[PDB]
Amino acid sequence: AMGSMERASLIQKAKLAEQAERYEDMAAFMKGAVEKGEELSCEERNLLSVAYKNVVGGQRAAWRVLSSIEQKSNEEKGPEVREYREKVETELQGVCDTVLGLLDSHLIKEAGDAESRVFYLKMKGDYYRYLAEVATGDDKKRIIDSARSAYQEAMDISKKEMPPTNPIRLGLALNFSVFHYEIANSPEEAISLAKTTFDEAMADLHTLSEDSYKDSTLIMQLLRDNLTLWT
Amino acid sequence: AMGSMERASLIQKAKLAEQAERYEDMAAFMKGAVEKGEELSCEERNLLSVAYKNVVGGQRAAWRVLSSIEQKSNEEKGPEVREYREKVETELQGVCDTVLGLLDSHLIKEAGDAESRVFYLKMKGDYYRYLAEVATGDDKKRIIDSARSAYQEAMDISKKEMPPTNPIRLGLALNFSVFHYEIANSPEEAISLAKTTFDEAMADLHTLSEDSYKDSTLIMQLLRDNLTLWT
Amino acid sequence: AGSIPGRRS
Amino acid sequence: AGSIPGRRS
Ligand SMILES: *Cc1ccc([N+](=O)[O-])c(N2CCC(O)CC2)c1
Ligand SMILES: *Cc1ccc([N+](=O)[O-])c(N2CCC(O)CC2)c1
Repeated sequence: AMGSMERASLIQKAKLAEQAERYEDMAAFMKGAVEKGEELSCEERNLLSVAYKNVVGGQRAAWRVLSSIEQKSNEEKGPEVREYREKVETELQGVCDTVLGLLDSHLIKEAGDAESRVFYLKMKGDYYRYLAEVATGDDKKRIIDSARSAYQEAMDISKKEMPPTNPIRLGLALNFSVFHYEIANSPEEAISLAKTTFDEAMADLHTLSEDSYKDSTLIMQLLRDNLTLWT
Repeated sequence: AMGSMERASLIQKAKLAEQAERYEDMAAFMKGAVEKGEELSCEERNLLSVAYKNVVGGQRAAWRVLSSIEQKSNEEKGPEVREYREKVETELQGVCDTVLGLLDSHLIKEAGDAESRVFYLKMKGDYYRYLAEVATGDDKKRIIDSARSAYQEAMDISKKEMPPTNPIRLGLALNFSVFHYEIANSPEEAISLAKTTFDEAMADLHTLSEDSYKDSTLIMQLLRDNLTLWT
Repeated sequence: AGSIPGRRS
Repeated sequence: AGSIPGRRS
């Protein structure tokens, strides 16, 4: 749909849409930029992630509100709560499928540096995780496996190629721990991963500048916040 | 688009969409309910107004962000800020035209009771006011006149048919005062209207129950807040 | 200044 | 609990 707009104009409009809190527009601009076929820079990857995180975040919040109402209802409330929850769920699944499709065509296969490849594989794990949040039954099993596989490949690369304080490595470990706790019914694995990630980052903080220290410690605090809730 | 859904199901889904903060959906459900052709109850009118107020509120906030950036730019930033501001502006105008079209086909003409007719004419003034916020030149003049005419007819009915503490009468006067101050370059008329509205409501508070007193005094505080900013 | 806000939900 | 939030803007 964005095929007639210059790549650089799509990126500039994505930045404007972020400032205007127009995240659906932002995601459409960034989809158009990806579909130009060139690799994305560090900041362009961040724009892609912010746009879709906000779109799917609104959908997830709405799905949770509707699911809670539906669970309460089961007086006959009619089919409306279920029908509307299903509508939101289908829309959410479509956004996740769109993001996964961008990663598969062709962002991951062209990503050779650790920073880009880990970033995209973490996104792949995240969007399969959002699919898993709404999935049921055997569908849930294969979706869960797909999230786990993406996160595991990202973890393997990050441990070989990035320092333990790298913010992408830290955020990957945070989100994989949430996967273990909330999706995979593995709270002990979640706690172990968060603890080991925190401790290994702590021991590497001495190597960092003031600005990098702030970036890494911010994410470490999120690991600690989860550990406080889980223990 | 909603022609196949029952009126009662559209209303229930509008209430669910409000809970889920899905205001675009809410507005589409309420448009479908209006297009069933029956008059709206008090609470259905409130659902219609809340839905569109939230949709157009997001657009207005985005338009203001983009307009401010555009005004700052006029280094050559390219056409992108203007182009994107224009896109948002056109979308905002389309929402306002949709609301105005519902009021004209056929909510106002079927509204005979003062509470419904004043409510719809206030909405008509409000959505012409939102059009005026983005209009330029001679277009602005006719749009301004249309807002003024709608508000004035609503004021005339409200003064004849409603007590000075009625919340719709109070909110009408509040918004017409904002029109005078922000759109019509008539700050003295805005201040006079807010003061007279406040004083006449104060003198009628003694007639109200505890719950009505809370409703009326909440809007009176908004009139006072504006008077504090304007004087 | 401020017009009537939408109700919260 | 909490995953990485989006940055604010
Ligand atoms: C314009 C106006 C005046 C008063 C009131 N009110 O006291 O309810 C409203 N409503 C506010 C609640 C809901 O958003 C519908 C409109 C509007
Ligand atoms: C998954 C992850 C890990 C770290 C960071 N970060 O420190 O920037 C991010 N970004 C947050 C800012 C923006 O939302 C893009 C992603 C993400």
